[PDB]
Amino acid sequence: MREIVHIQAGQCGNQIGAKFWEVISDEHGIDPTGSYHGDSDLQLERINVYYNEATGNKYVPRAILVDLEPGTMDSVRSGPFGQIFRPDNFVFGQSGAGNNWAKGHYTEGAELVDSVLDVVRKESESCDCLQGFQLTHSLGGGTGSGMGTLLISKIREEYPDRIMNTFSVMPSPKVSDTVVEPYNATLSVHQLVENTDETYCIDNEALYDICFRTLKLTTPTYGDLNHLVSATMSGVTTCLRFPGQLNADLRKLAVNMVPFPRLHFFMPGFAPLTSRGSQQYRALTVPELTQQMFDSKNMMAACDPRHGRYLTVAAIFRGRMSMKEVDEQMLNVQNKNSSYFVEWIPNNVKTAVCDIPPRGLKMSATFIGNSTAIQELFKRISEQFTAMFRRKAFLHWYTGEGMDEMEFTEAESNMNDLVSEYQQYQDA
Amino acid sequence: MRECISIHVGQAGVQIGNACWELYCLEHGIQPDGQMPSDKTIGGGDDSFNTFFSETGAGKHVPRAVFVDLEPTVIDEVRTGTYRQLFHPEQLITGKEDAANNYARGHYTIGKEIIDLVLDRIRKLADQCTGLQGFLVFHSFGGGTGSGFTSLLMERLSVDYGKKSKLEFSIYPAPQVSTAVVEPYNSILTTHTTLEHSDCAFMVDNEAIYDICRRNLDIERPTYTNLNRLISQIVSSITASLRFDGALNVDLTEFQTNLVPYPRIHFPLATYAPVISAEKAYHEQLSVAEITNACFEPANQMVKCDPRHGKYMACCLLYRGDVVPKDVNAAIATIKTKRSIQFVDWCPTGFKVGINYQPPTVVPGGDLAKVQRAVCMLSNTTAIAEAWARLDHKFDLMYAKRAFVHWYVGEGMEEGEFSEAREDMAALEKDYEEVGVDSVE
Amino acid sequence: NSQVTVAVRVRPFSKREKTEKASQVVFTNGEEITVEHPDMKQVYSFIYDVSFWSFDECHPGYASQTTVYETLAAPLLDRAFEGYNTCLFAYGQTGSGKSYTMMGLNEEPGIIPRFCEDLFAQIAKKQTSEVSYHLEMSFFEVYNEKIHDLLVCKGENGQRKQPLRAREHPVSGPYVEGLSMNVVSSYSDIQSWLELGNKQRATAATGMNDKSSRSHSVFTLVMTQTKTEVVEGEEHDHRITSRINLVDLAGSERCSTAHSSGQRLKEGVSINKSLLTLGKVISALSEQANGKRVFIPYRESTLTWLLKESLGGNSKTAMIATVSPAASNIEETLSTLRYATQARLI
Ligand SMILES: CC(=O)O[C@H]1C(=O)[C@@]2(C)[C@H]([C@H](OC(=O)c3ccccc3)[C@]3(O)C[C@H](OC(=O)[C@H](O)[C@@H](NC(=O)c4ccccc4)c4ccccc4)C(C)=C1C3(C)C)[C@]1(OC(C)=O)CO[C@@H]1C[C@@H]2O
Ligand SMILES: Nc1nc2c(ncn2[C@@H]2O[C@H](COP(=O)(O)OP(=O)(O)OP(=O)(O)O)[C@@H](O)[C@H]2O)c(=O)[nH]1
Ligand SMILES: Nc1nc2c(ncn2[C@@H]2O[C@H](COP(=O)(O)OP(=O)(O)O)[C@@H](O)[C@H]2O)c(=O)[nH]1
Ligand SMILES: Nc1ncnc2c1ncn2[C@@H]1O[C@H](COP(=O)(O)OP(=O)(O)O)[C@@H](O)[C@H]1O
Ligand SMILES: [Mg+2]
Repeated sequence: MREIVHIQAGQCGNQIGAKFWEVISDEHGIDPTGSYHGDSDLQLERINVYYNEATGNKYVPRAILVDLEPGTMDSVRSGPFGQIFRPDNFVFGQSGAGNNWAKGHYTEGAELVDSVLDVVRKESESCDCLQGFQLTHSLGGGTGSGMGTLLISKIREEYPDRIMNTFSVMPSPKVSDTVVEPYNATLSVHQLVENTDETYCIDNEALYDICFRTLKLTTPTYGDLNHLVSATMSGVTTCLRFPGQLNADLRKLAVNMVPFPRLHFFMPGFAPLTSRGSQQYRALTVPELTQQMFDSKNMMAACDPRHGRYLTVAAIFRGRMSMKEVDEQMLNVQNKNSSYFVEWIPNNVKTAVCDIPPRGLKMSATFIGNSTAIQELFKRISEQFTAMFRRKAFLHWYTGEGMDEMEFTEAESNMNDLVSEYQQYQDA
Repeated sequence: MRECISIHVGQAGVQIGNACWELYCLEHGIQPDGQMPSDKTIGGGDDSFNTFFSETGAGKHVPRAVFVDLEPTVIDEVRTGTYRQLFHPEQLITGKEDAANNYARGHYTIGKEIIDLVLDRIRKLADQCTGLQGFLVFHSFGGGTGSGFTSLLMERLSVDYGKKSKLEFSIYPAPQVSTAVVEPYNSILTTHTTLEHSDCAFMVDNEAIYDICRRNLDIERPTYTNLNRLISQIVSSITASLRFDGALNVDLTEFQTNLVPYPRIHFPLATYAPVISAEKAYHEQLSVAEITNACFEPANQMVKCDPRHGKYMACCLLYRGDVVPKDVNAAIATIKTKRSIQFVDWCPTGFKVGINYQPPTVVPGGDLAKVQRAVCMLSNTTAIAEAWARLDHKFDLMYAKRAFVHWYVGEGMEEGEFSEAREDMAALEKDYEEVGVDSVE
Repeated sequence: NSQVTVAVRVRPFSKREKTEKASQVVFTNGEEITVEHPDMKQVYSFIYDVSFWSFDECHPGYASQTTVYETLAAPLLDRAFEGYNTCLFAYGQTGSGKSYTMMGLNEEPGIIPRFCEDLFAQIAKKQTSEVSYHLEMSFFEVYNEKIHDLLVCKGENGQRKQPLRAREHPVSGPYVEGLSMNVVSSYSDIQSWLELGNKQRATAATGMNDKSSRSHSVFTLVMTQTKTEVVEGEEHDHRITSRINLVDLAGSERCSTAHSSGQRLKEGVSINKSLLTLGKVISALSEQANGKRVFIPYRESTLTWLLKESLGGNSKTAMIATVSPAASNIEETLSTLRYATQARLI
């Protein structure tokens, strides 16, 4: 059976994981003791996609914390779901990075990545058949950008034929939570585009817009933002866990959604997001969900596809629904909005339908999209990058710990060449 | 006596095999536990007929079918479902991984290490036979296993078995609708390798059945169950002459002689004209004169291909029920009188006919109705050139930029194979043009 | 304004293939080449820019070795002296005429000696006291998208095949970090360096024949001429660098027919990926000359990446394709032709 390893790097990754497991358990019935108290049998059948089996019908997941500041460890341990994790997988270091990428790739990461891969291999060889990996990490920081990219570069060198996703929480346009985001992000994309197979750009301003406008939450915290990211993470691994009339997996989505090896950056989305009162004034059907999954305000990418052209789009439904509606509505989108699609791929839409829906819904959905528009994310970074590298603002914190300007110009030119690759398939 | 093996390959294959055996078990009387309450009360006869099923000493009847998906998700529904105690475990879950919508994994990488068991079980099921005639392969262009595994399996069977009717019941890509961006790349490469080894490849399309089920059965929100429960009836109409008695029993070696003039045009179609429900089961006589026209009437075909844009190289009409032959002759004459239904100069006869006395059954929990007479029309046209032309156009639009090719070369493939599979479809699009030009006296 | 100028060369029957009375599938007329099967049902045509009909030594337009040199490489020389850069590609399945076409035999050589000797003669003619000439060579390979150097005498260990890396200097472009650069002014040095190199190349035995190349191999030359003499004194401000890059590439290795798993398939996959990226580069760069806005994917492969400054802008690329006319090599042959065809295309 197919199996996944979930590596978690940085505060964002380790705080998303505590929510992702909190949900996958709920979908599989596991309690915070590791024990099963579900009702159905579908929960335990393909449970090895994420979990492993312990002594007394307990279940222990394949999670690997890789942080370098223990401030985030005890938050996960002393939580509602921390007493199931394997303590040998709680890797931590001391003398943290400092929102530096060189202190996560070269100095402190080179001391700990051996200890981390010694656990990754253990949790791999216990798999009868490994499909791939998962890395939750936030560009803009030190350990999620540096140590995560290092682990990608080494896991792929060790396990190249498999899959290596990454649910990168990319920066935001307006208000960033770090001054040297652009450096840490460009030097991460320089090593992600060459060592990834499908990457999922997530942006927090878009999740704020979703939490405010669609869900009508006046007090949205990060637990609510991670509650959406978890949902998306679940959607891709649904037809791998639960059955369906037309199944899917990581690799089918990779073949369909990655025309070329570099353009694998995706704008995700999940439907039906609605307010807690407006659920009386709706109808959970396929067309309403397709309206949401294609609307600009639901995508977690902080970038409007109305500015660009969908090169390739996917959809992973869940629930007892029709395939005819699934085909017709997506074709209606291909036709009605044909300007926002490519002509040298006539069918720009993939489909995938499970039959076992989430804990309390009669039907759900999921959305992945590869659009030219995401060039705006990177071009912007470049326009930040050379604003600072041209004057060498925060460079001496990167060189002193081991780096050169060459490693910066390499990443700048690669990012800009990728901005140009998405640009030719936008106008003509 | 006269056996036929069924090789379901892929998700579509199993989702159709379940619908087919749900019908073949209800017709003959077999239960999901392989038992028979009715005929044993009498103590004689062969109702659970030995064409598709086997037999044992304790009454258990076992189908002659092999299942394979390279993915557990489908076959485990059989193992955990209602028909778990029927099949021998020859259902091949080798699905440590799937073919990822690429023809390269099903053909070379993930195909090897799995095919030998399929051949071995086919051999074990053939030794039980006493004059088998057939290999009905269910598969799906556009996927990986159905595209690749079918090709490899047929390539091995045509060597190891040889002069046996290796038939195919395939799903053709809808021209607008689809569920894969790299479906044409798989379809073309499937055809290029199967165009030699196969003998007759029937073809359906899920868009046409949708249009039908909303026009005739009046289903606005269908599933794949309602499509496979209609495909099972086509296959039963094909296989009825072996399982049951009948005036003009028509076997499987007779299709490939009547419908396949040349070995490269073995791509016929199918249609089931009485697709009416109980609301409309009344108010209609459902005689042969209506059905034989319905089978030729567009908006009732099962591949969206207008034969008015083409011609007819052959046609086979397999009736079943209270059908008198004279009505069939009158119907065929009426069809020959019409000007829209065009026929080639090199086939004035055109038709083959088959009649059986067993009507179609009614799978309960279904959408069809109980009719006293049903028909299946197989047909070979010059119209299907339009569809291969469309798929080649898509292939060209995508392969001019070499899109999605890295996934294929990553699993043992070469661009030469793409161009080679292209040109051998241009040759076929030229053959369809050559034969459809009337003979120069 | 770049030009590409791909070509073909059909070998004659070897004596072994003669005594079998093997058949002839490749034919010509004017310039166009065609492949007529033994079935004589499907007929093809592959018109080219240049065609070297070496099927006999009797036919008109017999493209001998001197002809192949003087028609392709000599323009590259005349451009390398003009201050431009040049690349040559040598594609061909095993048994097609490749090494004979690049290197040759002692009695009728190939392209490489006729390149280096024309170079040295024009140099020692132009070698005045005012302007000088400095040739610096290198010889490296590629293997599973890893870089390796073929100018070191490995002490016998498991390996000292240093998996070198590619970097991007902004002005001077891509380069290999840690590359030996030997100096040469007499041709007999290059032969010794190549004979120490190609022994260290990568290859293994398989079905069709044993000595089959399984790694691309680049042979690079750098001509720097110190002409600049400033008026006020002995100053040399500007100095012209000319890069020549002759690469012997491998075959495609259709692996559906040849059973191969483990390392051999890992090599074939990478060769096919590199060949596809190279075809994409050339099909975009031929359209570059026609003012159509197109982006060239140099980065998807090390081979096309390290030569971004030798296959773009101001340069003259070239591709020569050696194919057999035998009938047991029709599947292979056609592939090569189609490859070259997608490079020329107009
Ligand atoms: C009957 C009813 O109206 O309750 C719904 C509900 O109100 C809505 C609004 C739920 C609710 O979700 C939210 O309000 C929300 C707020 C911020 C961020 C994310 C969600 C709900 O909490 C969420 C919850 O969704 C689930 O049941 C899934 O299990 C969800 N995860 C969890 O519930 C969960 C359980 C334990 C611990 C942590 C999370 C899920 C989603 C995708 C994949 C797997 C699981 C459900 C039905 C509801 C409530 C409970 C109100 C919605 O949630 C989702 C993900 O579909 C929000 O809009 C949808 C539609 C639902 O109608
Ligand atoms: N009629 C019918 N067609 C189906 C069904 N399920 C899938 N299909 C067809 O199958 C195609 C999708 O690819 P599949 O045939 O499922 O490929 P596969 O057999 O699952 O093998 P993989 O590619 O490895 O997943 C779609 O174009 C559908 O038309 C079904 O239940 N009924
Ligand atoms: N969604 C979400 N984002 C977070 C969370 N914590 C941090 N971030 C984002 O991550 C960035 C900081 O990265 P950080 O986790 O500090 O990286 P690190 O210091 O190297 O571990 C900021 O831009 C935040 O927006 C979280 O819990 N949820
Ligand atoms: N133009 C030519 N004229 C005569 N013989 C040739 C010609 N080209 C190739 N050959 C013969 O073909 C053989 C090629 O061998 P080899 O150098 O291994 O070619 P490749 O490297 O392409 O396989 C040589 O033995 C040579 O005699
Ligand atoms: Mg499948």
